[PDB]
Amino acid sequence: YTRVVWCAVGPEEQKKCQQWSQQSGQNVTCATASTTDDCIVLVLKGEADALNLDGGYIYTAGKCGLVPVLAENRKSSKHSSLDCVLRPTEGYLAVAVVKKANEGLTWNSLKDKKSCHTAVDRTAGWNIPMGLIVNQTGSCAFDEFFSQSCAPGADPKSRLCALCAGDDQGLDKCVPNSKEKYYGYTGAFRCLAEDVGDVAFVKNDTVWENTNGESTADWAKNLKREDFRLLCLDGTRKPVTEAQSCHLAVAPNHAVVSRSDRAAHVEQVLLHQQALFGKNGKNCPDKFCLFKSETKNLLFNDNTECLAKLGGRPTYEEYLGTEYVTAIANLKKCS
Amino acid sequence: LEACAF
Ligand SMILES: *[C@@H]1O[C@H](CO)[C@@H](O[C@@H]2O[C@H](CO)[C@@H](O[C@@H]3O[C@H](CO)[C@@H](O)[C@H](O)[C@@H]3O)[C@H](O)[C@H]2NC(C)=O)[C@H](O)[C@H]1NC(C)=O
Ligand SMILES: *[C@@H]1O[C@H](CO)[C@@H](O[C@@H]2O[C@H](CO)[C@@H](O)[C@H](O)[C@H]2NC(C)=O)[C@H](O)[C@H]1NC(C)=O
Ligand SMILES: *[C@@H]1O[C@H](CO)[C@@H](O)[C@H](O)[C@H]1NC(C)=O
Ligand SMILES: O=C(O)Cc1cnc2ccccn12
Ligand SMILES: [Fe+3]
Ligand SMILES: [Zn+2]
Ligand SMILES: [Zn+2]
Repeated sequence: YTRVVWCAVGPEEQKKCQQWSQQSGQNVTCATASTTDDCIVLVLKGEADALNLDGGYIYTAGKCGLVPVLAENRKSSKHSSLDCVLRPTEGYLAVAVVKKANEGLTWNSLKDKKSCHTAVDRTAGWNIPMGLIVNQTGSCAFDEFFSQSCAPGADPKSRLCALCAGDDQGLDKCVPNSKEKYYGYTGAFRCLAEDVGDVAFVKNDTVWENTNGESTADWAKNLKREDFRLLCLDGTRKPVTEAQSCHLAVAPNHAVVSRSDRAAHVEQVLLHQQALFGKNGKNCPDKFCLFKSETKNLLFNDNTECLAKLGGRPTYEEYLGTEYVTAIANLKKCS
Repeated sequence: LEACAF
């Protein structure tokens, strides 16, 4: 009797999760919460077993005792002869993106501009950029760096939320789930694409996946990569093809966390589940694809190839890396 | 440092 309860963040993930439950013969069922932290709470109470998390949340969950089970592994180059589930994850590139036409905008002139973040507490969208900015400005008043922003999870009436648009009925403004138009990698990038913001803190892959026809969504179908630039830390601006030499940091892959006593089962289930609905899963695209959601990245990132076994039975600190963990610890000393 | 936020 090993039934796994997943935690969906927001009505859209709940929707996708219920389809997954249905297709899984209920070997996976769904619990739902409004925020990722709520989801972490539910798992602590055991009202839920697991969920996929950005490194920044892995940190919250980890302090609460939850452990990494499997990590997101997207398309790779080296190590590729090895099975995706046995391959070492290579982390992703956190980057700062802006419109090319917004000439003279560099890392060194971000003050009092408009920013777009995936969400408060996330790795590329917040921990890395805010950590860097707090450090470089020698000030903890990061809610006063940019003139306005959309940083889901912040006070809805604060300027950190001024650019957020809420759902299609204008409700839920700045919630840290996908109902907020500018939430996550995609929402933040869109916030920049529509010029609501001057800079978006997302990862390298997001710029590629929503440009040059990679996304047919209405706001993105017509975006061109040439019209965007990455802000390197040395003050220069580079084409989005140079992320390898123009990024804020390399971030650990999003990963699944669960309680310890549920970790083995949750692992067994997911290894089986992705065999069915994973990339070449026996039932995707036929019945259900676990790693697709019309680019909204629900439950898992849309570019995930598989969930990979972790080498060394890593604690959340070993998974995230002492460096990142310290960077977070340091940034959190601010609020 | 340590202590769960919840
Ligand atoms: C923003 O600044 C903070 C404070 O400097 C950065 O944290 C500092 O991070 C370094 C590098 O990870 C830590 O040092 C290392 O020290 C250990 C021994 O303690 C050594 O084994 C390692 O090989 C390395 O030398 C340093 O301890 C740490 N400082 C504090 C107070 O924790 C943080 O990384 C910066 N944030 C960002 C996003 O860069
Ligand atoms: C930044 O992200 C993009 C998008 O994921 C990476 O390019 C992809 O690379 C794979 C092989 O790695 C190609 O087969 C895909 O077709 C590429 N995607 C697109 C949409 O072109 C790109 O390599 C990343 N750059 C760095 C430096 O990591
Ligand atoms: C559900 O779990 C059982 C028990 O291991 C397994 O035999 C069955 O194939 C699973 N079905 C699906 C759809 O996951
Ligand atoms: O210990 C590990 O197995 C992985 C790890 C732990 N801490 C760090 C810091 C930087 C890079 C990798 N790290
Ligand atoms: Fe992330
Ligand atoms: Zn680097
Ligand atoms: Zn270890």
